Amino acid sequence: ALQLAAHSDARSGPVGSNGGQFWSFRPVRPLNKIVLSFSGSPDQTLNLISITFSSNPTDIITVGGVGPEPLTYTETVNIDGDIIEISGMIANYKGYNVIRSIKFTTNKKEYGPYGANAGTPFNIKIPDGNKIVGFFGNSGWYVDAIGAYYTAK
Amino acid sequence: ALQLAAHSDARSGPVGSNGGQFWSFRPVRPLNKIVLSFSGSPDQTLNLISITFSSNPTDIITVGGVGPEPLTYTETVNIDGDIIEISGMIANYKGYNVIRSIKFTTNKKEYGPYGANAGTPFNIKIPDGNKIVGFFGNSGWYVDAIGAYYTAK
Amino acid sequence: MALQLAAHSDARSGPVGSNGGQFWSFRPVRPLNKIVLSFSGSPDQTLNLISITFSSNPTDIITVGGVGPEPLTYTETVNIDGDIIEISGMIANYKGYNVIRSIKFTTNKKEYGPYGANAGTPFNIKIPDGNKIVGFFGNSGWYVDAIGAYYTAK
Amino acid sequence: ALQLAAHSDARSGPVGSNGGQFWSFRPVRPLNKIVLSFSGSPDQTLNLISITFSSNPTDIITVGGVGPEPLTYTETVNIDGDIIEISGMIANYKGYNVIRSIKFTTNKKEYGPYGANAGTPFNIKIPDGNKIVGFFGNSGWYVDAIGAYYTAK
Repeated sequence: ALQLAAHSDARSGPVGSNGGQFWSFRPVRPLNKIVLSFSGSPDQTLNLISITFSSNPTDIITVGGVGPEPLTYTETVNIDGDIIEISGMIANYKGYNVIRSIKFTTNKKEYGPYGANAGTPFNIKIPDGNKIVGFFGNSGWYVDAIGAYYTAK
Repeated sequence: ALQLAAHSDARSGPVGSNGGQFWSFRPVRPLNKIVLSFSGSPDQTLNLISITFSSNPTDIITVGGVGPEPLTYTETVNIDGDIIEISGMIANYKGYNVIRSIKFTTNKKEYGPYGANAGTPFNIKIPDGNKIVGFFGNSGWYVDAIGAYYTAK
Repeated sequence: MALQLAAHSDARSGPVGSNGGQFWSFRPVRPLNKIVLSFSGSPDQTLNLISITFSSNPTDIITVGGVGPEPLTYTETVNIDGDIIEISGMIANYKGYNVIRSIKFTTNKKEYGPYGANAGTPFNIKIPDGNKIVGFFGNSGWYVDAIGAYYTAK
Repeated sequence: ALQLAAHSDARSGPVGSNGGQFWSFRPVRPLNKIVLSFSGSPDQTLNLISITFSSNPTDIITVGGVGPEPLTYTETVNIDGDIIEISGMIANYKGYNVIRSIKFTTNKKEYGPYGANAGTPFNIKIPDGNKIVGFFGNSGWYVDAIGAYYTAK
């Protein structure tokens, strides 16, 4: 049978730092929901612990949060349209450089920033006419690194 | 700590044919369940239409199965230990070369092959001492191509 | 502290073929303009693809396959004009291994090949419309076991 | 007709910043010669503009240096061993964040850092028992980002 070469989407990143596990999530249908969980609080500071990406109840991934630290705040966001860019801050949290804040931008609106403001900035940008269709990265107790899969609209 | 570059696991594959969408699923925790959905019937010929990979608990992906055709049979595979090899057959279906049967092999037990085991064979093997920790590929109405992410135990 | 502006990696198509001892990858900054195919055996009979040499002016070059003792007896020099859009060929058994045996390169206008032993299992590397192939990767040892391409929009 | 899945090596990185062109160089034999091309002068400021990686014999690639700025100094690094880590500094040059200095480290020797050793540090390390067998990144007039391919020794 003819081996008709199968394709893999281009990538941007990862940014952030090395973690114990590589992770990757590129669903067939567009991402429409993101759930972010933190420890701490606004009064002090929100420590990003995990992020959950979903396309529906049958397509979900959770990165970070494998540690014992109790979560104190979670927020569920509905993503309208295609993500086109993300940015955020990276900084040390209990001995590890991790993603500390994140902001998503689609062709419809902005979401965030969610997390702590301080540290080194990062941002994922793609060429004109493209959309982000998945994410990948490294994680452990926290979200250490993140990058995106993108393709032409 | 140090600003260490993040890593991406090695890949094996993909095998099969190009498809409309690229898909990827590499969860932090070990893949422990796989649900294969087909059309047709066991006493006749099973037609793989979609596959669902999951990791305990809230990590799941469903690839293929975007078309109309109703599901008439499903095979639930509960994985024990680390998958180290997968194999199966590729053959034409309603005008498309797609994965038609698949088998998963761990360190001590085998699961399958499930589906219509006839056509062009394939198998994903990895270096010894490694384990498969995720899968990626192409899909549309069906599962067009498949490959694996692996890393050392 | 410097902004971490995520760097990109081109999309891929493939690889097709079979697993091999070494992974190889060659994606030069400039266009891929010359490809040299090296074979063993006499061409008035049957040529066995042993290695491929990809290059890009002025001096970017890579040679994959050909690590073994088989001598090269014939070479084919393909001077690519334009952007490569697709490649194809055949995979067959050679001395116990499933390897790339023939290969054809296709740009927008003309096409080069196929060269080698055009017999066995066909493969085809096609990219989306408006894109071009800008590099190759694969597995190889004594022979060229597998190959794939990197592509990006024109 | 057996489709025995072909593999692709694990990756570390890339680090730095997005660039106009993606580049990749992973030769069959190990790397043994690296040429760093700079602008300016050793006594003043050394500006890394391009890098030439080489694996004897004939396997060579040059990334960065596509710009008009003339080279005025080069550092030839002959490595006789397996590279296990690289590191360096990133900092601005003509309005762009680029790789400014770089150091290569094998199982038993260090080479560098060569270039303007100032700015934001980067470290690409790999799991123990592995070796870097290739490099990839983005570049234009300069070397914007770099990452490595690695595999078990």
